[PDB]
Amino acid sequence: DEAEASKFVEEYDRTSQVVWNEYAEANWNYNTNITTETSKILLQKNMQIANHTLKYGTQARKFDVNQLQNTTIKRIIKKVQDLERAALPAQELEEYNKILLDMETTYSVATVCHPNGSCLQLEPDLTNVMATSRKYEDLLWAWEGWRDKAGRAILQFYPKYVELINQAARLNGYVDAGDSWRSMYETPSLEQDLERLFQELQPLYLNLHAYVRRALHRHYGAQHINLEGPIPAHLLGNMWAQTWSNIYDLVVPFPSAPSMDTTEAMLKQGWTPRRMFKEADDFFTSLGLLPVPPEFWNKSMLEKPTDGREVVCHASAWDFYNGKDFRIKQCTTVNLEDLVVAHHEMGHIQYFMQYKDLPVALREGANPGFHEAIGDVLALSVSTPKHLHSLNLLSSDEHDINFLMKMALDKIAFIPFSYLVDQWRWRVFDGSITKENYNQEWWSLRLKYQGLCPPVPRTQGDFDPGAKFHIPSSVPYIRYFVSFIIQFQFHEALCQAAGHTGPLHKCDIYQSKEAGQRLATAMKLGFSRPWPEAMQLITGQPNMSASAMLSYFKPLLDWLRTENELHGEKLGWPQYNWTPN
Amino acid sequence: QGLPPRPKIPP
Ligand SMILES: *[C@@H]1O[C@H](CO)[C@@H](O[C@@H]2O[C@H](CO)[C@@H](O[C@@H]3O[C@H](CO)[C@@H](O)[C@H](O)[C@@H]3O)[C@H](O)[C@H]2NC(C)=O)[C@H](O)[C@H]1NC(C)=O
Ligand SMILES: [Cl-]
Ligand SMILES: [Cl-]
Ligand SMILES: [Cl-]
Repeated sequence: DEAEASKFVEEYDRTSQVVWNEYAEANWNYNTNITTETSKILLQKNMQIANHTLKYGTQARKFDVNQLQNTTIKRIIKKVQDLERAALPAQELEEYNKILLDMETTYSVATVCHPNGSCLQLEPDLTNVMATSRKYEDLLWAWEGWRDKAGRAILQFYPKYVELINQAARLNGYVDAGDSWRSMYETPSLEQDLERLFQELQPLYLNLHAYVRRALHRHYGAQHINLEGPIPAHLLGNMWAQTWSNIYDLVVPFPSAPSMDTTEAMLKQGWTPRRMFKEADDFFTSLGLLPVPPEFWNKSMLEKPTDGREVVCHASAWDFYNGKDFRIKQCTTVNLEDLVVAHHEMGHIQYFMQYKDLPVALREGANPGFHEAIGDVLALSVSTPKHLHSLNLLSSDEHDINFLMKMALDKIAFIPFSYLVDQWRWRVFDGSITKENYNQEWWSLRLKYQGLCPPVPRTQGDFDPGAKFHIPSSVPYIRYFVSFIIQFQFHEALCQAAGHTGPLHKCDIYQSKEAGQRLATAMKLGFSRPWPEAMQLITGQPNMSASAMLSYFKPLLDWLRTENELHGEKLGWPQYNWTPN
Repeated sequence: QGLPPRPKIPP
């Protein structure tokens, strides 16, 4: 009955707290201090989580979930019925852990080297080349080089990874791993919904794409850019051409209206990584939201240490399932791109602190997209010229179009990429894309969604999806697509809460108490209620909608339509079979 | 999904 169900949830919740705290600190101590000792501790905590998930998952399955009157109780048990990888037989479980470990390790130490020269790492070296170099062959060197070293070597583990992750999902009642990932959104019409949202943002992306293609035509020469074909993938200022903000200098509509180089101003005025997180902390507290505990400043790795090498530099925010212990781990470089990211990650820390009083089972975002949305919403206001000038990082209609272009290069360009990644994966998981098709189908979708072609023809043995962190690390990517849509919905709602009128893109909700209240009640729910409720608390409506993003960029869309029409651009890539010569 | 939610990472 109901009494035995809540007895089970109570017992699960307190045992999970203890073991989850033990896993996280083990995961931290390894990631922040790589040693044989710290690795051994991690492996012992891995099999404990598996044992605990196996034990409590088996019991959770003994309950008939629909016989239960309490929905909070119902959700918790229905979650525990899914063991994830812990559903696998011992040998297959440990082989799956080996493969993930092998894929992550291969990705992390992969280096591209000159003949007699230095061996560059992805971050920050190859990232810097992609961002700053405006020479075709150098961009190509780093682009091809990374996919040859990282991607190629992941290909030996991926088919067996797919096999095992699919098996674990079938043992948990799903048809495949993609089915399992999509279920986290509890939305049967999910596929169609994301499809429709993608269609509504199409004309906005096509207009940006056409405009940027022309600018690249001007810089890289008519013999290297087809004005009716896909753009070569290595030219967008980013390794994965997922975000195009680094080529602002190439596309800025009015260099006639100049602005400060933000990275220059930051290094000059004595900005430290420590100080970038203080600034992000201040922005949250100005809204009346929770400050970070003192333990955060003591225990966080906000920059790489010098006492001893061997650390993982990837940016990440950590919940320790303690209620008191929350940390960020990042090898932050002092620049605008890392100042924005700092606000994003503090957004995760805020979310952790808000739902900390809930049982650990419900200590998550309303859906995986909600979690990444918080932090991005605030950063929108941080990104505004009004706020950046107040940070001494900047100095009128022409300035306005400039800013909107900069935000389009960040936000609009990402839309097709975030959609693209899991469109590929779901088809890999369901078996419509096989290991002979891996790379061809990746580039089919790169062309179809993004209008990109490879700069160099790909060969058998190439596994370019494996050059993107989230692939060998097995982190679902559709969360970011949902994130980018709903963050403009939140923005729109928080700005009218703050009583802001006029163009939505000018809104800066800094120090807005009413706006802080909205997010606070939404984040307090955690995973306890279906996400349409938290969506309704913030926006008034329960749906994901593209309208707010479309409303935000309306002035830029109008401007691009006008500009593309007069220059005689064909929108899209009609000559879609074109590749470089 | 019974495992502890991994640390959150950027896109
Ligand atoms: C279904 O079961 C859940 C969990 O046992 C119940 O949720 C609980 O609801 C009460 C309010 O009715 C929450 O109390 C609130 O928080 C604090 C106490 O921690 C209190 O100071 C506040 O004034 C406020 O009332 C309580 O936190 C919450 N428990 C959990 C674990 O989230 C729910 O009431 C049950 N529903 C039904 C219909 O039986
Ligand atoms: Cl790629
Ligand atoms: Cl997801
Ligand atoms: Cl996760």
